[PDB]
Parts: sequence; C-alpha cells; structure tokens
Amino acid sequence: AHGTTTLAFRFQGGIIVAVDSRATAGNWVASQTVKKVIEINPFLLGTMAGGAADCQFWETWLGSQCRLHELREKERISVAAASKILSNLVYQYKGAGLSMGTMICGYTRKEGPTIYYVDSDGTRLKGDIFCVGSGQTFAYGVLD
Amino acid sequence: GLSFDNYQRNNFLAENTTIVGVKFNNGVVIAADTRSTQGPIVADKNCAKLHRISPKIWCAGAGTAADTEAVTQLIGSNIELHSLYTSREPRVVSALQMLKQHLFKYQGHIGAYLIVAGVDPTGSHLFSIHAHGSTDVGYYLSLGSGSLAAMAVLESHWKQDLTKEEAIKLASDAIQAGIWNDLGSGSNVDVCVMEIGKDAEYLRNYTP
Amino acid sequence: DIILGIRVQDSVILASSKAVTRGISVLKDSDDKTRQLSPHTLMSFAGEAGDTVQFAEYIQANIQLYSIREDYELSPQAVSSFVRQELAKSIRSRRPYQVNVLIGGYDKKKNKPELYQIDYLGTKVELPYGAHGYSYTFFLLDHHYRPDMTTEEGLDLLKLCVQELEKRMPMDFKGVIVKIVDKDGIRQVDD
Amino acid sequence: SGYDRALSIFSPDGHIFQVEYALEAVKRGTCAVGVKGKNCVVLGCERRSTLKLQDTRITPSKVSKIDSHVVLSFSGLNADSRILIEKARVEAQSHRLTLEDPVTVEYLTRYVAGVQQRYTQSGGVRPFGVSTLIAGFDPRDDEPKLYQTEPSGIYSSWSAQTIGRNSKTVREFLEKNYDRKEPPATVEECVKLTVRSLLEVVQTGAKNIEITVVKPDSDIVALSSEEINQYVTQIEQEKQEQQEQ
Amino acid sequence: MTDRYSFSLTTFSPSGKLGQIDYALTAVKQGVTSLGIKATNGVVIATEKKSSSPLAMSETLSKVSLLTPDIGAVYSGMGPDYRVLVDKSRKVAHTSYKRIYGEYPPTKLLVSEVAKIMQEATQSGGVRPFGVSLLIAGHDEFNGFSLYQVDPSGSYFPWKATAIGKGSVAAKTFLEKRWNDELELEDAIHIALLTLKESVEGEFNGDTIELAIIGDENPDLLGYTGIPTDKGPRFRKLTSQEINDRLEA
Amino acid sequence: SRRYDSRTTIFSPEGRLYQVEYALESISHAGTAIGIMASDGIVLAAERKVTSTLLEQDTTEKLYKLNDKIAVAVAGLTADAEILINTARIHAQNYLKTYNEDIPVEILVRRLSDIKQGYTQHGGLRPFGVSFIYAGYDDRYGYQLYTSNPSGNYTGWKAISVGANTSAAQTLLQMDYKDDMKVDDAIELALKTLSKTTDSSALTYDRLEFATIRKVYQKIFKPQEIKDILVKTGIT
Amino acid sequence: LKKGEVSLGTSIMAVTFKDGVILGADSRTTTGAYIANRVTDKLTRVHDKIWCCRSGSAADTQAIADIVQYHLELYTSQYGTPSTETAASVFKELCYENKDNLTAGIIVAGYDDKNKGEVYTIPLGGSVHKLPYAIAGSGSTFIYGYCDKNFRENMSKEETVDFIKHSLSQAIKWDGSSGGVIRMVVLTAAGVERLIFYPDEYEQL
Amino acid sequence: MNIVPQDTFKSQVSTDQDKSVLSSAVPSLPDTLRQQEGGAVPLSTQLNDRHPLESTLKNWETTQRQRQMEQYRQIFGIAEPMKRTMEMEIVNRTDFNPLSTNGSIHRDILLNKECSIDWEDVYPGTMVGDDVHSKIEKQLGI
Amino acid sequence: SAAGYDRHITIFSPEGRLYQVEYAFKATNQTNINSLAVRGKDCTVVISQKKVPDKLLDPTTVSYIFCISRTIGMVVNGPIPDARNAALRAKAEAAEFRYKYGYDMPCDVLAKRMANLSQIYTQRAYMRPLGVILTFVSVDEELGPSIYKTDPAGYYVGYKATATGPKQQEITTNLENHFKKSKIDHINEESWEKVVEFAITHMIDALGTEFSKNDLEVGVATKDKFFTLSAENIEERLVAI
Amino acid sequence: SSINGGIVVAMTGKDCVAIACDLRKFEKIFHYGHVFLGITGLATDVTTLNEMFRYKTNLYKLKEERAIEPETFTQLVSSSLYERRFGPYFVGPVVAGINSKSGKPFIAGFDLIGCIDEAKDFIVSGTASDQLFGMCESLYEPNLEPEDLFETISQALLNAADRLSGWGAVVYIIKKDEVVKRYLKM
Repeated sequence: AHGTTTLAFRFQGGIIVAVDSRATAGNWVASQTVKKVIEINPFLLGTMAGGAADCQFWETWLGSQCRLHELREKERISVAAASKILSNLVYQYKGAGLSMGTMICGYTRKEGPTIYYVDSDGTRLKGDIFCVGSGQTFAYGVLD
Repeated sequence: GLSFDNYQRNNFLAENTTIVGVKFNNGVVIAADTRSTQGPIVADKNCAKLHRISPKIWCAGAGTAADTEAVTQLIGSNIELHSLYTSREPRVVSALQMLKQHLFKYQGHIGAYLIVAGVDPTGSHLFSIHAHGSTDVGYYLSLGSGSLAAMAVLESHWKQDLTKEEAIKLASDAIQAGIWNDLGSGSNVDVCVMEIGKDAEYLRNYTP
Repeated sequence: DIILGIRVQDSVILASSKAVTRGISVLKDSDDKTRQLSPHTLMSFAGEAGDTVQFAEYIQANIQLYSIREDYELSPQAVSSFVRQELAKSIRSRRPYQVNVLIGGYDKKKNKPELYQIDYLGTKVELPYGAHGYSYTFFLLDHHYRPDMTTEEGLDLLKLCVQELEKRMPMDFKGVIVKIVDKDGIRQVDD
Repeated sequence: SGYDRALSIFSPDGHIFQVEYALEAVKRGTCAVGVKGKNCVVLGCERRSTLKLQDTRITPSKVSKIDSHVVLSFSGLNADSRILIEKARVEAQSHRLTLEDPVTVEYLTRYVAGVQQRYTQSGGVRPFGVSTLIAGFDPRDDEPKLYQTEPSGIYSSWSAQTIGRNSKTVREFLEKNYDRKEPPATVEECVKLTVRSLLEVVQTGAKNIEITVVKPDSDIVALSSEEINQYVTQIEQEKQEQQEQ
Repeated sequence: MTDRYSFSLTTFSPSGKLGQIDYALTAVKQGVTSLGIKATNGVVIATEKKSSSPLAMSETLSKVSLLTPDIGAVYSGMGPDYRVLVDKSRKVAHTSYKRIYGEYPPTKLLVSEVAKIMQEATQSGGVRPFGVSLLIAGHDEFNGFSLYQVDPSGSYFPWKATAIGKGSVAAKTFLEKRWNDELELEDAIHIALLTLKESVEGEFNGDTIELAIIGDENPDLLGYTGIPTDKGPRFRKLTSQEINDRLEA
Repeated sequence: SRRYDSRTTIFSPEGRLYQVEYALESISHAGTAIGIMASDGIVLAAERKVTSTLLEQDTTEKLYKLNDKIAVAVAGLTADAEILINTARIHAQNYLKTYNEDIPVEILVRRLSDIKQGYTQHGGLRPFGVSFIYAGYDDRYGYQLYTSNPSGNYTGWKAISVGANTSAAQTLLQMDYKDDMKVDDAIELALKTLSKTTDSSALTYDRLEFATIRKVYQKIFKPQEIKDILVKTGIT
Repeated sequence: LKKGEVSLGTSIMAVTFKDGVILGADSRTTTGAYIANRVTDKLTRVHDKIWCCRSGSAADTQAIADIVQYHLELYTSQYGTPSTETAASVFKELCYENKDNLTAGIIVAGYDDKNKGEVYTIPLGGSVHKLPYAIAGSGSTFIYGYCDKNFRENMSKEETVDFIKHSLSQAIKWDGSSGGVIRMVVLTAAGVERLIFYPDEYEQL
Repeated sequence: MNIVPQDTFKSQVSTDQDKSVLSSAVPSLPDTLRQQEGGAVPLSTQLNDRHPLESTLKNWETTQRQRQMEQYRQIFGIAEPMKRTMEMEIVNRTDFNPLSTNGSIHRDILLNKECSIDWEDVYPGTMVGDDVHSKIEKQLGI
Repeated sequence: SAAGYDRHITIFSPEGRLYQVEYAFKATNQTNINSLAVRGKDCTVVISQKKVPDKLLDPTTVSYIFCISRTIGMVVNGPIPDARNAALRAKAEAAEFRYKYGYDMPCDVLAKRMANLSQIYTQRAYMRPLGVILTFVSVDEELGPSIYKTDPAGYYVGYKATATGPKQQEITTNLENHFKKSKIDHINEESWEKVVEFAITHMIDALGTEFSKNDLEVGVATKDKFFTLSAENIEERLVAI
Repeated sequence: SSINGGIVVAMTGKDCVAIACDLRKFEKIFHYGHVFLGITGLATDVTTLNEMFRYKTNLYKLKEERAIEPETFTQLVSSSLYERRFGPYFVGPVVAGINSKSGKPFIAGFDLIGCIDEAKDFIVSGTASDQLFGMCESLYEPNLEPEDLFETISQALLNAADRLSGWGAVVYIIKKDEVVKRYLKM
C-alpha cells in the first residue's frame, strides 16, 4: 500500500479523514480513481498503510463480522469492539508475515466519535489525532 | 513422558572412565574404574560404575551419566516385571532387545553407551550397545576414554580357554592400564563375576 | 517504556511514561501502560508491543473473575504469585518476549503497602524500589531512601528521579503519569 | 406414556415430557420474584427458616452477582445453580476480555439459556432443574432489564415475574397490583411492592425474605435484615390501619 | 451420538445398596477359604488349593503371589480377576513408587493403589465390579508387619487375623479364640495349619494347601553377593515338603 | 417408581431424581459422626460401625487430614471417600502452589460439592454416596464447620451430625449446645451424644475416633488418649 | 546420516550358482580409523533359507531386519515358507517408505523349491534390482572389473566359493574399512552350510 | 509400513481450528481466557522453533500400531485389523473417569503392555475449567 | 436361566454368577467330539476325534488342530469359527512375543495371554466370550513336555495329561487309573510313535467301538517342531499295534 | 534485581551437617522437615523447584504419615530433574540432612538433569572453580564437632567473600535433635 500521508482527527461532531489521491502510475491504466481508504460499512472507515491485500481482505472480513454482530444484537457495533476484533485476529497470526497498519474511525451514540489504530504487531491505540505516512510531522504540526 | 517445555526459552538464553568385559569358559566378568570427574576435577575417588539390571545381568555405561542411569533403571524395572510375568529367569537377549528399541526410539538423543554382561539358563552373554540403537556381540569389549589401552591389554593376553582366575586377572590388568595411561581413569578397580549356575559375585575395590 | 516504583511507609507510588509506538503522530490522554487489577492492587508493564497488553488484560480478567467469585479481594502477594505463574507458563512453549511488571498493592489485612517486580523470565522480587527501561537511578535511590518515608517525601524523591532522567531523554519525554495506591484505594496525581 | 423416557422423543400431541418434568423440579424450589421499576430492579427471594444449629454467616446468598452490573437469582435445584452461575461469571469476564465491553443483560441471559439448551441435546446428560431471573442495566444505559430463563433454554422479558413454589399466587397479586403504564418511580415503592408480594406466601415474615436492589451505573445493594423488618412492619401497620376503619 | 456414553452398570437400589457389589461379595463368599495371621515376627498367608481334575498340576497355578520382595497377596473368589489385579499391582509398584523414590512402596500405599483400581470398576459404564476379595501381607521399615483385607467395592481394613471364603465365619471364630499379642511366627504357622484343617474337605497334605510368610530377610534368595546393605526378600513361599514336615510334627 | 429410577439423568413425572435419593438414603447405614465448633476450636467425633475383635485399632476409617488446617469426618462408602479425599488434597496443594497461601475451607468444600453434583449429571456415572463433615480454620472466617451430601449440596453449621442417628443426635445437640463453650465442653458434649445415641451396649475406646483443631494445630487422638478422656468424662 | 552414528563400511557379495546361492562378507566394524569390532558376523538370517547383508546405518538396518523377520514369521504361520521375492518386497517397502529418515541398503539371498536360488539388491533410496550376482559396500568399488570378468552362470559350488573368496580378498586388500575373516553361507536344497576363511589362507591368493 | 512417524506438520491454520475453546461473543475467534495458557500465546508461535524429536516421540506408538495393522491386513486380511480396532474403540469409549487419567487394565492387555513401562507411565503429566462439566461436554459432544 | 439382564451381558446375578460365561461353556460341546493330550519323555501328543457324517464334505478340510508357531500346537473344542478366530490371534501373539522379547514364546505364557484376553471378555459388557476351549501342547526348552488348557472363563492351568469333550469324564478316569498304576506323571517311551499308539489305545478303550484312519487326527510336538500327521501315518500307527 | 547466581556449600561432620549460602529476602536454602536443599542458578528455576518440592513433600507426608528422609528426597529430586530432559532447569542443587532412624549424616549434589553425586566430605555449588572448592579442600577436616564445623564453613565463606558490595551469609547447623540457623552479615 502507498506510504503516502494519511490523517485523521475528531473535532466536535464527527471525524475528518484526509488522504492524498496522487496515485502512482505503472504498466496499467485505471478505469476509475483508486481509493486509499477502505469503506468497511456505511458507518466505518479504515486506512491501508501497509500490505494492500492484507488490509483489503481483513477489513472486508471485519465488515462481515460487524454485520453479523449487528444482526445478532439488533444494535450498531461499538468502534472499540470492532477494533478489538481486528486486533485479536491480527495478533493470532503475529509474526507469520502479515503487515498492516489501519485506523478504524467511527461514530456511535454511546461512545461519540472514536479513532483507533491497529497494527500487525497487535498494537491497539485509542486517540484523538493520527498522522501516518511518508511525511506526517508537517501535517501533525499544522494540526497542533 | 519426557518434557519439551522451556526448550525455546533455553535456546534464547543460550543465544545471549575405563570399562571392560571379558568372557571365560563358564561365565563373564565385567570390570570398571572408580574415578568420577566433573571436568578436570576429581569429584569422587571411589565411585561405583557397575550397575545391576538384574541379579545376574550387570552393565557399565559411558556418555551422559544421567541418561545411562535412567535407561539402566527403566530396563531393570521392565526386566523384573517380565520375569515375574513369565515366572522365569530373565535372559540377556530380552534386556538387549528392550535397550536397543528404547535407544532407537529416541534417535540417538539419549546418550547412553553400554557394556552388558550376564548369565541365564541359555548360557553366558556379553554385548555392546550404542546410543543410536545398534548392538554387537563379542568375547571381550572395552568402553570409555581409556578403552584403547584396555583393548591393547586384552589383545595381548586373550585366548579361548580361560579359567575364572585368569579372566579376573586379565580384566584387572586392562583396567589398570586404563588407570595408569588415561587421565580420565584412575583409583580403584571394581569387578563383577557371573558364572553359569552360581550367584553373581560383586567385588568392590578388588585389587586396591 | 520506563516504569518506576517506590514503596513508602503508607503507600506505593508508580510512575509510567507514554508509548510513541513508531513514527506515528498521536495526541491522546490515557495511560496504556497500567491496568488496575483490584481496588487496592495496580500493575504497570513495559515491553514488546502486542504481547504485553494481551498478558496484562488476561491477568486483569482472571483477577476480576476471582474477585467476583469469592466476593473478596486477593492480597498483593497472592496476586504477584499468580502473575509470576502465568508469566512463566506463557513462555513454556514459545520464544520469550520482553516484558517487565511492577505490582503495587496495599494489604488491608496486614495494613501495609507492598511492591513486587517480575522480569521477562518470571523472576519475582519484593523490593522497596524498582525501575525498568532506560539504563544511575539505582545509586540515587540508594542514597536517598528511608523505609519510613511519607508520601510527600516519596513524591519529592520521584520528582528528583524524573528530573535526573529528563536530562538524558531526547526531549520527547512527555508528562509521566503518576499513581498512588494506599488504604483509600488508587488515585492519580495531577502533577 | 412411553414418550417420557428421553429428551429426544416427541409425544403424539407434540410435547417433550422431560422438559415438563424439569419444570416440575423447578416448581419445588423456594419462591423468587423480580420487579422492574422506573429506574431500578428489585430481586426478592424466599429463604427456608434457618435451623437452630445452622451457621448463618457463610452460606451462599440467593442473589449472586454475575458482574458489577448484573445479578442472578434462581429457583430449583441448588447445586445446579452453582454451575450455571460460575459459567455466567466466566462468560462475562471472557466477553470483557474479547470485546473490551461488559456484557449486556440480554446477552448474558442468552448465554445462560444457551447453556441450558445445550444440556438438553444428549441422552447421556441431565438438564438443569433450575429457572433463573436475570436483572441489570446495560452499560452507559438507564433502562432496567429483567429476564427469565427456563430449563429448556427459553428466555423471556418481563416487567414483573415470579418463579418457584406458590408462584401463581404471587403472580396473580402482581398482576392485580402492578401496571406498566405507571411503574413505581422510586426504589422504596419497588421494594415495598416486592415485600408485599413475598408476604403472600412467606409463612413467618421478615426473616424469610431477602432483597437485592440494582440501580444504574452498576449500583448493587443487598438490604440488611433491619431494613426488611422496617418494610414488613410498615406494611403490617398500614394493613392494620386499613382494617380498623 | 448415543454411543458417546454408556449408562452405569452399578446403581443404588431403593434400600440404598449397590446390587452389583453385593453380588460380587456373594461370589467371593462362594469361593475357597483363605486366611492371614499377623504375629510379632512375621505374617502368615494361607489358602486351600483346588483342582478341576487330579490330572492338573497344582504347582503351575499359584494363588499366592509376590507383589514386592516384602509384600505378598492371596485371594478368595474368581481367579482371572486375581491375575489381572496382581499384574496391575506389580506394574504400579514400579511406575508410581520405585521409579520416583528409588524404593518399593510400603504395604498400605500398595493396598491403596489396588483398592483405587477396584473402586474405579464400580463407577463405570461397561465393566462390572471385580468379584474378588484380597488379603495382602507385608513389611516396611517405619510400620513393621501389616495385614490388610480388600473388598470388591474397594474398601480395605487392617486385621490382626482374618479369613475370607466359604468357611470364613468358623475360621474367624477359631482365630478369635487363638490369637494374642505375644504370638510368634512358628505359632502363627501352626495356628494357620490348624485353621485350614477345619475347612479342607479332601486331602489335607502339602500338595493341596498353599502357604507363604513375610518374615526375616533371605540373603540366599538375592541371587548375588557383595553388597552388605542389600537386603534379601522377606517374602517366602513354603515348599510342599516343608508343609508336609510341619503337618507330621 | 421403577420406570424413573434406573438412570441418574432422567426426571420423574414429579420432578424427582431417584438415584440421588437412594444415594442419600445409603448414608443412614453408616456410623454416626459429629462435629461441634466451640469458641476456640473444633471437635470431630466418629463412632465406628464395624467394630469387632481382631481389628487393628491403632492403624482409621473415618477421620482424615486434608492439609495442616482442614480435616474431614466421613460417613458412607470409604473407597469413594478416599477418591474424593485424594482429589481434595491435590486441590489444596494446587492452591498453595499457585497463590503461596493456604486455601480457604469454603473453596475446597465448594470444589468437592461441584464434583459430586457433576457426578449426578452423567449417565455413565453414579452418585458418590458419601457425606463429609469439614472442620477448618482460615484467616477470613476463622473456625468453620461444613457438611456435604451426595447430591452436591453443602451447608455451614455450629454443631452437626451425619450417619445412623442424625435425628436423635441433632435433638441432643440442639438441647445442649451453647455458643460460648470451650473445646473441653465440646468434647464432653460429643462423647455424651455418641454414648446416648449408640445402639451398642456401651461406648468404649475401640469404637471411637476423635480429633480436635485448635490454636493452629490438628490433634488426632490415639486410643490411649480416647480412653483417658472417656475415664475423665465419667462415661468410661 | 546422523552425526556420531555407526556406519556399515563393509564388502558384501552374493552369487547364484548351479545348485543354489552363496552369500559372503568380511568381518570388520570400524569407527573412523579404529576397528571397533575385529570379528563381526554380518550374515543376517531373516528366515531359514533367506539371509541378508546390510549397509548404511547399523541401527536403521537392524530395526528393519527385525521387522522383516517378524513379518516373515507371521507369513509362515499363515501360509508357510515364503519366497525370496516376498522378503525382498518387504525389505524394499520398509526401505523406501522411510528413506527420508533412515539410511539402509540390503542384499537379500534366498532359496526355495520353486525359484531355485535368487539374489536381490536394494541400494540406498529404496529401489529393488534382481541380479545373477551382487556386490555392495565401500570395498566393492575395487572389484567391479574383476567380478565382471570372472562370473559364469551355473558354476559349481567350489567354483562359486573360489570366485567369492578371490573377490573379497581383493576388496579386503584394497579397502581400509574391510578386513578380518571371510564368512560365507551356502543356501541349497540340501540345507544351510557355513564357511569361514582366515587371513593366512586368502591373503596368499 | 512406517517406522519413524511421517507427515506431522500442519498444512492449514485458522482462528477457529480449536473447536473446544471458541469465543461465544465472536465465534470465529478463540477464547483466550478459557484457554488458560498465559494469555499471550498466538497460534502462529506454535508453527516454528519446535524440538525435532518432539513430533517423533508424540506419534511413535500410533505409528508402530498402524504398521502392525498394515501387516495384519497384508498377511491375515481385513477382518483382523477391523476386529483389533473395534476392540480398542469399544474399550476406550466405555471408559469415562473424569477424576483420573490412567489407562485401563484392559487397554494395557490389548496393547500387550501388561509388564512394560515407558517414561509416559512414569511421568503421566486453574482459574477456569479443569472441572468435571468441561470433561462431560467434551466427551458427549454437547 | 437369567431373569432380567445377564441374558445379554456379563454382569453378576443375585447368586454371584455370570450366566453368559456358563452358556459359552455349554456352547463348547456343540461339535460332540473329544480330544486327548498326553506327555512323553521328549514329545507331546494330541489326538482329536473326526466326525464327518456328511458324504459331500471333503474330509481333508475338516480339522480342529492348528499350528501356532514352530514349537506350539493347539487343539480347540467348540465351533470352528471361534476356533479359527482364536487360532489367528494366538499366531499373532506368539509372533509379537518373539519380536518384542528376543526369544520364542513358551506354551504357558501364551496360555496366560489368551486367558487374560478371555478375562477381558468376561468383564466388559459389550464383548462376548468365545465359546471354545483351547489346549496348547509343546516341548518347552526349560519345562520339557507341556500341556496347558484355557476356558471361556479366563481360567488356565497345566496338566500332566488332559481330556476334553462330551465324554471327558471316562477318559479322565482311565488316565487317572493308569497313572496310579504306573506312578509316573508321563509316558516312559523313547519315540513319539509309541506315545501316539498309547494315546490311540487309551481313546479306543475309553470311547469304545474303535475307528478307522479317517476318524482321527493326531498332532505331535517335539523339541524342534510341532507337526500334524497325515492319514497314512495314522493308518501305520493303527496297524502297528 | 540481579538475584541470579550464587554459591552453596555443604559439609559433613561427626554427628552433624552444615549448609551455607550467600546472601545480598531471597534465600537459596529451603527445608522440608529435617531435609535441607540449596539451589544455585536462575532465580525463576530456584523458585519453581522450591514450590514443586514443597508440593510433593506435603503430599508425601499426607500419604506416608511420616516425614521424608534425605535419601528418598534425593531420589525424588533426581527423578524430578530428569523429567525435564530436553528443557532442563538451569540449577545446581545440593541436599543435606540427618537420617532420623539411623542418625547418619547425608549430603549430595545434582547436575541439571538429575545425576547424583554423593560426597562423604563436602559439596560446592554455584562456582566451584574460582576459589571456593580450593578453600574448602584446604580447610575441611573429617569428624569435626558442630562448633568446629561451623567455624570451618564460616571461614571458608569469609575467605571466598574477600576474593566488595553488601555481602552476607546464612548458615544452618543440623543435628539429629535441633537445627541452628545463623547469619554472617559482614
């Protein structure tokens, strides 16, 4: 996945997620624009920042898990629960070869707006502002 | 059974005698030296190395000492149970088979090298046993770091017609050569004599 | 990751630093190196990412289950022994991972504070002092420690240790979170 | 007839009789009652009169805390309830570990009902002769939850429910004296209603009644004998004043 | 599946009794008489040999078995169950004790292992209880001499003297009238012979009764010499000639 | 009924478990055991049922040691009791190994009761059919006395009896128990109750097992001590 | 080949002749340059008239030979005397199915009234080959020419004895891991014959 | 006809490969609390850095038994291995002793190990589990 | 007969008996033939009665004598299917013993092994005993001539001589009288042919009415081999006194 | 906090034994009745072995109804160590005691997989290379009275200490009747 800058923060009534869409050309022509952020649900988003296949596959799988949970409990899943599911899954395969760093961003009635960061090492960090990319110090300084 | 726990932990932490057996016309003799060394230091100047699988089947070992002791004791328990089960005196071939299969199962990871002598209703028997599970028959055998001097002595004065006294003298002389010429061997000479139709005679500190 | 523990006459003081995982610009207000095992027993941990948090949460779940089952609170000594057993059991069939744990409690039955340190191999030591992470502080602690210190004197000693440590940290040493465990429970020092 | 010898047999009219027999076993246990208030839940239990030589300080209570916000009472075989309660507590801790969120009341009720159903699926096992009442509040929520579970694995949601011995009289009393349009708006009203419901079957009085109160933000309180005695005396005084007129 | 289990073969009767254990006790009571007498210097264990036909060689089948060099056992009931339990006891003496502590177990612990094995057969879904009763005599350093009786249910008790089998009540009375705290091993052997004389209907000679003793160490039975600290076996089975000589006297 | 009593995992039409009831009924065929907790200790007494001559009294069928602070009196089948006693000893040692503290009595009692209850819930297992009187001391509750039956239920007591004459013994204990008694008074009361309720001609020393727990040590009385106390109390 | 193990450095020959088969070998076992066993019987019997010689790991071949003897005893209890082909097939199956973990090579010689004397060879790897004669071991490489120049079909017993003696004497002369006495087993319809030849006899050939 | 056990490595992995311990909240993930393994043991760590002899020792007796069954099939027919397997399965299935782990006497007789001892015999060998009910559930399949 | 259970499985009756075991015992006399086993000085002889009433049968395929190993022979009383099952298991047992302990299986040890298997059958509910009686004969290298018998109850014992069948009592009495007369627990003859002739004579005088060469089956065990005789050998033995 | 590593000395007198260990509370000497065990090596393994042997000796006393003798305890330690043949504890254990029935002294040492060395004079563990073994060889004499034995072992430890941090010693003198435990914080 592209090491391009990815930004996420939570101001007062939601989450702003910002990416740079400067795609990299190769021996191909794209029918439409690619997206650096995976749409897990109509309410959940994630970022790739790692191995493209790992992020796509496991975030689609996470969307399936969240859908099944919401069907069972008749309520939207909390962002903490979804991030914990993803973290447990990636930790079960720790050291096997996976590589993925994702930012799970959501907004629920009970929690509010929440951002978590999940890594292929099993890290799971809750936060207010996240900047992950090639050059992220400049963006973090501008935000602060 | 034997555990493999903390194998990875131990790897991570790491990354940071003279024995002889002789055969005479009515039995066998097994002899050994009595020096125990924890490296260059003499831990014990009088240590018994002749071990009893059964009252008339004896053995002496080299290699990993704990492995030798444990394997000898386990085979002794099996031999005792089998002899009770069959109501018959144990045979040397049975102990040989049990030892060979147990050592072959562990693929050489149990470091026991043995000389096994004995008598049974079928006669007198002497065998050598290797840590990987191979065994061999012989009329005279040597083992340990002093085995070459002992084997030279044995090749000097061995013949088909040997009485009990001559066999005892020859085994004692082989152990003596190991004692004098090898740094790992020394001190006393322990002997065990087994005859066809008699009790086993265990002579601790025979010559000295 | 740096963890410090000081036991005084009436309480235990635990100081821990922030994470800064790897080149990720994070603004947050929480302590991710501390789990409350029980109302009078606290645990601080420092080590490899992923494994250490999993182990800490597993220990916390087990202790909460015991508390619910018996309607009773384990002593800090029993908690530390259980933690040592679980840590030694985890690396039973795998490569060991870097982890260091400080357990600070207040035995109500004995009415006294206690502090234990457990390393990555499973070595548990009862101590009046304790530190893990950056490697001098032992000399200063030995020079300025008394078994009968009050809470204020312990906090002053901890401030001295923090000031000494800050002069060698690469200026990214943010606010160290300090917690106190005593007969009234567990609280966090604002300063 | 010959249709009640196993759990895997339907009768010609479509019944499984061993389930009804487990319910019969439940019917012999001491009475339990649960009343849902506007902002609280009250669980009341009937206790057999303590024997003279019995040590009344260490015997387990009739209301057990599964977690800091959920309580459970039972009726039926006392030894099976220990197994069910232990499994419920283990499941609550496992859910907290797996999803960082404590269970909801309905989730725990469904887990208990699942265990009870799973113990009806073999010819070599015996179903639990226990019926349970599970009460609490969802985390960061203020809606009281009360559920009932049965030996077959069926669970239901109630505003007020009684199980156990002579539970029909208590249920009729509750139906007469409880309306969902105007639930009791204070803890005192709910506790008084629970006491009066239990007094219809309890032979002696305040010494055979246990009461636990659950309030939001995980507030679980077990009332002492003196408070229950005060409630009973107040109810008796009101009844005497009514009868005097 | 309906084959992942099997219902219990031993259940409580309405009176509160386990019927299979009682029937095993009846099977024991239909067996041949065996006895044990505990003296100050040893223990005598005796039984009556039986034969389907005179053409059978009674020496091939022995009701007296050495469990350890210092522990022996005798029986009343069904022979194959005896053989199975004796093999198991001989194995357990090594697996549980001698491979751990380097020494043979005391009498009581071996009796406990045998009794646990017998008890596990009364709470099963596919084996009946053992229909046999056990007499175990032994000696150990810290307890001296001991005699135990083990029942089909797995209960065991220590006895000064006891008998099991068809003629157990009369033998028990005869031993009650003929026991004291100062008896010797030879006196115990004589009393055992007299007691067995009252139960054997046929020939009471050395080829129809079987005796063994737990007495003093026999260094002549070790099979090797040279170690003064190696004690010989204390279990010794009397030959037929010795029994005949004692009967003549 | 004969239709609903063959298996342990089947309910009767009235909701009863007949195998459990028969296991409970089997207890009355065992010798009486009495436990009395005083203000400074616990007394366990047991009347041997199968007492007769030629039995080695010096070498215990009813009083057992679980650890240095917990003891048990047994009523019922002794082999099942030995199985459960070995299990309880292993559990106590496991708790000591894990927590470096002595196990509380109630935890051990609950573990054994759970084992019994589980043995009432599998088609291939029959109930144990034993009753235990637990006497223990722990730092949380002090001295405590429990009983457990084959059904898996356990109860705490001040003075309790199990076995052949539970009703009469309980009547006597109710009429004669005081909360402030000492260990000697409890010893006298237990011996008097055993002498009154026994169906034998007289209460001698060879038909008694006696134990005490007091500050903490456990004293398992030898036959000579039993005879001495019998002489002292006037029972003789 | 595991480190510290024992290898079967030897000289093995098996020759079919007019009346049956003969199997011959030397009697030396060496660990490195030290002769661990000066007198070894390498002629292993797996059935009354089915014999073999082994090469490679000593422990692996001993285990395989024990299993083969057990298998042939079961077969005999069921169907009677097996053929040499059956024993060769069992040897081949054992050697091939375990070739990733054991190092074994076998020369099988046999006699039966149907096939009238046969030789099979199973080299390292587990393949089987049927030959009028076979040679194996470290010392065999030095007699590939000589044997190829001196073997005739349907030789008499004495001619076969002389051929085997000469070939094994040359192999002993040139190979360090070979020496001692020559042992031979003659398998015919008349029974089993054992022969031994001493260094003072064959070294003068 | 195998002497040393073969094909001991796993070919596939999944987060639900252990059916005995699965999370009720997320059925596709394992339950870390009820595993009781220290809480920091991912399955991936079990795929590497094992002692080479461990798999050989763990599967040795099964391999010898399979070789014996194959020999019986070759020499005697289908009926002999069928009968041996049926006997062993009946004996193993009728035994349920949650309080003990020792093998039965009849199993030892069938295995021809009445008078044989190995290190498995000498060395036969929490907050959650290890109770009778867990064994009941595992045995009955419920 | 069995009242409730005990008609299917092996559990105790109120009298303390196992009815299925006794019924398996009664099943051993279905074939209605007799066998005799005697010991010589260096041989052991087993003689079994052949009954072939059907004229369509091939007599050479009817046999109740089996060869278990090189030195052990077995004779079975009872139906032939269980006989063949037992024979195959005994062959496997002897071969496995030889593989595991390095020397040949003795007759008494094999008898004990089969008896232990029978004990398994008598104790397990879902297993039935085999309705056969097994007699093993050999010349053991330690114990000399040996005869050992095993029955469905798991009981085994050795014999100086033995007989089994519907008419075993008469042969047993005749053998007992002969051994009383001779005061020797064996037969004092130097060849197995004389022992075979003596066993044939004993069988003839016990059963009565004599027989031809096709009504008999003879197995002989020496120190090296156990072998079954053919019809011509039995004819020679009958002719030679 | 360091802890890893140490030294243990055991010596045999006339009717007494002595066992001593170094010290910086973590102590390397434990007792299971009248049997004493000193362990050198990894702290984790020392704690684990102590807990395991306390477990096993408590079970042994409950079953046998008597305290375990030094010889039987030596065999138990050997078997327990050999159980972990391929994952062994990094420990050097030493056992000291007096046999209750006979009164004879007993000392033994073990390797990490359970090989038993039964020495009649003395046993050194932890570092028997630098100076401790030589000092004990030059200082030990047979058949010493308990006061003489205590002086000899204390002097050996003191001489080893001088060969600079806070160093102490713990010494046990064991006779058939009583056990005397002293400290040497110098």
